[PDB]
Amino acid sequence: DELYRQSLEIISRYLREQATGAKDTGATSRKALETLRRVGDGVQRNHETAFQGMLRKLDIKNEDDVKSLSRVMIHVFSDGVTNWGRIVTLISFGAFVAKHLKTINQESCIEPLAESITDVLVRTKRDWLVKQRGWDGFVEFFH
Ligand SMILES: O=C(O)c1cc(SCCc2ccccc2)ccc1NS(=O)(=O)N1CCN(c2ccccc2)CC1
Ligand SMILES: O=C(O)c1cc(SCCc2ccccc2)ccc1NS(=O)(=O)N1CCN(c2ccccc2)CC1
Repeated sequence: DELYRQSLEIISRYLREQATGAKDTGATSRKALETLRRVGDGVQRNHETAFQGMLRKLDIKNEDDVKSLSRVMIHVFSDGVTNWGRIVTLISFGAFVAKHLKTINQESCIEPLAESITDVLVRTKRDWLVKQRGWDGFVEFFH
C-alpha cells in the first residue's frame, strides 16, 4: 500500500525531527512534512495542556505501553467525524509522546510509536483519506 508507506515516511520523519532537533535518518511527501512542521508545531503549542493531561494519564514509558495504547487508539479513532484537524492532532500527539520518550531515554522507542500512529490512521481512515486525495489533499487544506 502506497498510502501506508507514504504515511509511515511522513509520520516517522516528523516524530524523529521533533524528538531530537534536526533530524538524522515524490514532492507531496516533502510538501506534507513542511505543512506538518508548520501546523503540527502550532497544534503542540495551542493544545499543550490537553497533550500533557493525556500523556500523564496514559503514562507511556516503553514499547509494551506503546503497543497496548494502539489497540485502544484504533477503536476510539474510528468513532466520530473525520477532518484534517483531527488527523494532524493524532500526529501532533505522536510527536509530543516522542519528545517525552527522548526525555526519559537517550532516543527510542519512537519508531514503533510512528508505526502504531500510521496503522491507527491508515486502518481507520483509508476511505476518507482516499476521497480527500491523500497527503496531497492535506497540503492544499493548510496552504
Ligand atoms: O486543548 C487544550 O489544550 C485545552 C486546554 C484547556 S485549559 C483552559 C483554557 C482556557 C482558555 C481561555 C481562558 C481560560 C481557560 C481546556 C480545554 C482544552 N481543549 S478542548 O478542545 O476543549 N478539549 C480537548 C481535550 N479534552 C480532554 C478530554 C479527555 C481527556 C483529556 C483532555 C478536553 C476538551
Ligand atoms: O480523536 C479522538 O477520538 C480523540 C478523543 C479523545 S477522548 C480520549 C481522552 C483520553 C483520556 C485518557 C487518556 C487519553 C485520552 C481525545 C483525543 C482524541 N484524539 S487525539 O489527540 O488525536 N488522540 C490521542 C489520544 N487517543 C487515545 C484514546 C484512547 C486511549 C488512548 C489514546 C485518541 C487519539
